[PDB]
Amino acid sequence: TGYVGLKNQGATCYMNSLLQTLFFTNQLRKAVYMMPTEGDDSSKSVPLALQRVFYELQHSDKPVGTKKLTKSFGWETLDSFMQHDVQELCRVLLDNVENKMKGTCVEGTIPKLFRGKMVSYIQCKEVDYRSDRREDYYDIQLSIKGKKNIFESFVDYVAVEQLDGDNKYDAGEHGLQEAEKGVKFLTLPPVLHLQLMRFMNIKINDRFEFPEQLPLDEFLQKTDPKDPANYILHAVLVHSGDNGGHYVVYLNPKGDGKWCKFDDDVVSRCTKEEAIEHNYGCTNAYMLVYIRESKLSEVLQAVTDHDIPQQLVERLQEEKRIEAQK
Ligand SMILES: CN1C(=O)CC[C@H](C(=O)N2CCC(O)(Cn3cnc4ccccc4c3=O)CC2)[C@H]1c1ccccc1
Repeated sequence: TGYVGLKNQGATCYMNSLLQTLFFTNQLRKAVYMMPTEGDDSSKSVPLALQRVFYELQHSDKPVGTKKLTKSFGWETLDSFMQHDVQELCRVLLDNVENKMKGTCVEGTIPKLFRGKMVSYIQCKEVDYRSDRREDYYDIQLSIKGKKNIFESFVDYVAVEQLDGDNKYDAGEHGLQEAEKGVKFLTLPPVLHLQLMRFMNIKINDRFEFPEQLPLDEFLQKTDPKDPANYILHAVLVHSGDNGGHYVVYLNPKGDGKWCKFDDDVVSRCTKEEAIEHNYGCTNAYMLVYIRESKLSEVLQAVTDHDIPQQLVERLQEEKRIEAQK
């Protein structure tokens, strides 16, 4: 295919799979390329290290290396990747970029793409007291045990939990109260990152199905008729084994349904079934990326070589020059 892969270089684990996921989030990729890293240190700037890994995956006829990126955000102990989990690596990457874009023509791009909003609420049954606290979110964590498919997870996720018995709610002035607490989606981000809670640690390999096409209007408190909350499957992040483990990701970068498996240094076309149903559950998904139907075409906009400023290309090329002292 057109696509190049990332070298295996450590217990980097899910890093390689997550790098491809962010790379084919094209609208991100092009914003990342607009960051002004011109004056930045070549060895300890994460923004500059995302630019290079992105640049390389757009230009490299050979597998791309990530040693410099690893070294930039400094996860360099023996259990650095073992100890953390996927959302965490992405928050380190996205928060670096988000901050680096502030005061550029591409400010707010990370929140625009990834940020949804949520209300968490507790209501006393017996007495008149109610707490409501809005929340932003960049990623949602879905429960998997006792759930057969994503819809049950989402249903479980908006479930009303009962605060009764010894587990009653402390309602301040009103004493210990019988109460209902739960969560509601006020909005859903153009790009929807979901984590399946398979680690409880131990790895549950149970059966859990997710759709090619994911309609989530019934989870919104207010359904927009003009922009219905329908999602398209984009990446399927895969682990096989335990403690043991291999990582790969499945992508259809264009949103079109022509899938490839991204297995580090090698990239290969595959069936939808390999990417979707074959990861339902030792080879199973732990993270899903979905793009909203209305926003598919902006997010997966075309990326030309000219979309990279030549100041950057010169810097990077220069770097490549020295390094090439073989
Ligand atoms: C087997 N195994 C190890 O030996 C070491 C860590 C390893 C791992 O790569 N992880 C990244 C992906 C995950 O982050 C998914 N996830 C995300 N958020 C969660 C929030 C709350 C509750 C659970 C979760 C959760 O499981 C897990 C940790 C883990 C693993 C476990 C399940 C699948 C694949 C690999």
